[PDB]
Amino acid sequence: QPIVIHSSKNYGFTIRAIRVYVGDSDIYTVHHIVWNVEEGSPACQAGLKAGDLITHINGEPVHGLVHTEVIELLLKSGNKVSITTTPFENTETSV
Amino acid sequence: QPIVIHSSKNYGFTIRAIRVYVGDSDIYTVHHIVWNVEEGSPACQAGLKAGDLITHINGEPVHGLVHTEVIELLLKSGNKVSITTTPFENTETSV
Repeated sequence: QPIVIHSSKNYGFTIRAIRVYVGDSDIYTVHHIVWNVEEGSPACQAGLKAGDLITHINGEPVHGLVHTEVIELLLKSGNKVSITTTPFENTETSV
Repeated sequence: QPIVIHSSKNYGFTIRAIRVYVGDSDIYTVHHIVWNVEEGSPACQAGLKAGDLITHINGEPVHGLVHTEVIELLLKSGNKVSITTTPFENTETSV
C-alpha cells in the first residue's frame, strides 16, 4: 500500500460503486470496488485485485465521491497512478 | 467446492447483502458476501473464506433472493450445510 501502477494508454481495470447492507436493515455504507482487472495489464502486473475496495487515489480520499468523480480522478492521473486499497471483509475484532 | 460445514446450533459466520451498481446508473446486482468467519468455528474448520460470495446453499442458487431469504435457506438446513462460494473474479474474454 499504496498500489503503484505504471502505464505506458490505460491502466487496465474497471470500478463500480457498491452499497453494503448490515443485516436485514435498509442501512448501508457506500464504497468503490475494483470490479475487474484485465490480465497482462499494468494494473494486473501491479497487483491490483478484483474485490479490492479503493480508499484513495494518488493520496486523495474517495470517501463521499460519486462514481463519475472517482473515474475523473483516475482519468486525470495520466501515466502513473497510486491506488490505496483495503480488504473487503470484516477487519474488526469483537471482544 | 462446495464448502461442507459440520455444525451442531451455529455455523460460525456472518453474511451481508451487497448491491453492485453498473456505471453511474441505478441498475444493480445483488451479492451475498461472507462478511466474517469466526475462528475455531465449524465454518473456520470447513475453510469458508471471508470476502467470498455465496452462490449456492445445498445446491440451490441464490440469484434473485434477498437477505432474509438466504437466511431462511441456512436455517432450514440441518447439521451439515454445503455452501458454494466464489471469489470476486470478473475477468472477460478479450481478443
